[PDB]
Amino acid sequence: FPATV
Amino acid sequence: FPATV
Amino acid sequence: GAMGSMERASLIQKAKLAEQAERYEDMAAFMKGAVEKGEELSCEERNLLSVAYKNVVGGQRAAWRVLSSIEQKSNEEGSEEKGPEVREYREKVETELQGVCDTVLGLLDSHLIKEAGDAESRVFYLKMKGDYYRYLAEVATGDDKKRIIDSARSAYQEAMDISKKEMPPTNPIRLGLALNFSVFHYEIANSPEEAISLAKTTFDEAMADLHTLSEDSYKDSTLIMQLLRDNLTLWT
Amino acid sequence: GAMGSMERASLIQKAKLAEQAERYEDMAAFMKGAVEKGEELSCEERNLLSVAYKNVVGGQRAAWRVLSSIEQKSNEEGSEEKGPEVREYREKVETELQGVCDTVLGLLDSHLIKEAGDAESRVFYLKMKGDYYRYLAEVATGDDKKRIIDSARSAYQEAMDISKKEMPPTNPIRLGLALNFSVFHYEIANSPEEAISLAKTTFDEAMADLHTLSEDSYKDSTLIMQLLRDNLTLWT
Ligand SMILES: *CC(=O)Nc1ccc(-c2nc3ccccn3c2Nc2c(C)cccc2F)cc1
Ligand SMILES: *CC(=O)Nc1ccc(-c2nc3ccccn3c2Nc2c(C)cccc2F)cc1
Ligand SMILES: [Ca+2]
Ligand SMILES: [Ca+2]
Ligand SMILES: [Ca+2]
Ligand SMILES: [Ca+2]
Ligand SMILES: [Ca+2]
Ligand SMILES: [Ca+2]
Ligand SMILES: [Cl-]
Ligand SMILES: [Cl-]
Repeated sequence: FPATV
Repeated sequence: FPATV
Repeated sequence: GAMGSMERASLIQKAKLAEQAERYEDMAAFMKGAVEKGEELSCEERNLLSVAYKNVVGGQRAAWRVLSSIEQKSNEEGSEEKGPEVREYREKVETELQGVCDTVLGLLDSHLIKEAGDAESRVFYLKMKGDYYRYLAEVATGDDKKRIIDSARSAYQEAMDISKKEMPPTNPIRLGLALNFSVFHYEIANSPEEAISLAKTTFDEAMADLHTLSEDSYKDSTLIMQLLRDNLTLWT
Repeated sequence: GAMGSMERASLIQKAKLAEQAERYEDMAAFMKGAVEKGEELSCEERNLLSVAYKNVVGGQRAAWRVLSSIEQKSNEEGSEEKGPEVREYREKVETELQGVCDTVLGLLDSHLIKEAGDAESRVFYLKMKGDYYRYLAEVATGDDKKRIIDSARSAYQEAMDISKKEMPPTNPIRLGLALNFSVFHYEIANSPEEAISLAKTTFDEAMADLHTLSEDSYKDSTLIMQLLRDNLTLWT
């Protein structure tokens, strides 16, 4: 999965 | 801590 | 309100203890109680709220994905029928996840966003609104899926508009908002080109503003910039 | 019984799904429902029960230790008074932990142990009884602490007596029982010499019986033997 914050 | 199972 | 009898300051204190103990459900319950006191949240308190729910919903999303994959495999050709249990349990986890999202969206709507006038607070809360609608969108399969997606988009877009007008390109909230909106484009809106363009433009505009920063601000901003780069590497 | 309307086989199936999703609270609730159907548990089902509650209580114990350490530091000389909140929250976690232990002990008492006649099942359940009384002992500070410790000791001792008569020295349940009873001696009963003697004697008697085993049984037994060795290394 891609990075989120 | 020591090992337990 | 289960937390109605506890002092605001005690709820905050206990949220911090719960974080140290990795008790994120408790942390979220304490922060919900703190929000329901009706006062605005400080920067630190907003971050406690977000950390708590991020961790709770993050765990639910991971579990949902495991169960959805099992369910998908159960529906392939050649797979032996195992009854309604996989679907039922995936639905149970899904309903719990939706409940947490609805709780967060409820706090934002009653009344955090409407009382947030400073750019830093308003953008923070609007990013949260986009994020929790995005989580609803991840599991949506019915008549309202398009409307859920559009609710996420709308919240992110309002946050983006404010952030571009009111915050420098290296501001961590601005950067994190763009990171997540970029992921929305890629994973939810079927818009990989928009995702890539946003991540690139955000990275490059931040790069050009790093010279203005202290050592400590530089560290913060560059950490998030690396996440943009990581996504770009994944997608190209 | 919240799970009273669900089929036994569906509860088992869902416990296995919950394990895959790392949803240990759900796993424990499903297995509690399965026990309350009233039928005996198979080997695999006993292991589902134990895994679920081990993970739930393990998380509670870790959180309790974090909070207890903070509380201890708050009560040192020079520490600034921060009010009742640390104690209150440690007490909250402690009460939750005690509740889980009481739930497990209740399942064992109503009626898993009394219906367990084979050595493998009876020893398994008696080990659990010792373990959950040990967890109660870890947090006990009142009039009943001695009685809690003695309840753990008594359960472990009955399990040990059966295991020595009925199981080979390499049997994994026998080995794990001895590992945990040894820890009881060291950490709860203030008997480090007994702890060390038990771990050593258990290891050496298992070593001498390995020649009887298949490759797969050898792997299982040697894994647990290494835990005995690890504890011995920590303690000597
Ligand atoms: C007052 C306020 O909200 N400030 C703030 C500043 C920075 C962050 C932050 N910093 C990093 C560094 C690396 C990875 C993540 N983060 C975050 N997290 C974050 C959040 C929670 C929301 C929006 C952007 C963002 F970067 C948080 C809060
Ligand atoms: C039917 C039955 O209960 N069988 C069984 C056999 C082995 C284990 C086992 N094997 C290992 C290997 C490494 C570490 C731990 N374990 C365990 N766990 C365990 C348990 C849950 C209880 C008692 C002893 C023990 F080793 C479990 C169950
Ligand atoms: Ca007050
Ligand atoms: Ca659903
Ligand atoms: Ca305001
Ligand atoms: Ca039935
Ligand atoms: Ca207590
Ligand atoms: Ca029986
Ligand atoms: Cl279910
Ligand atoms: Cl509390």
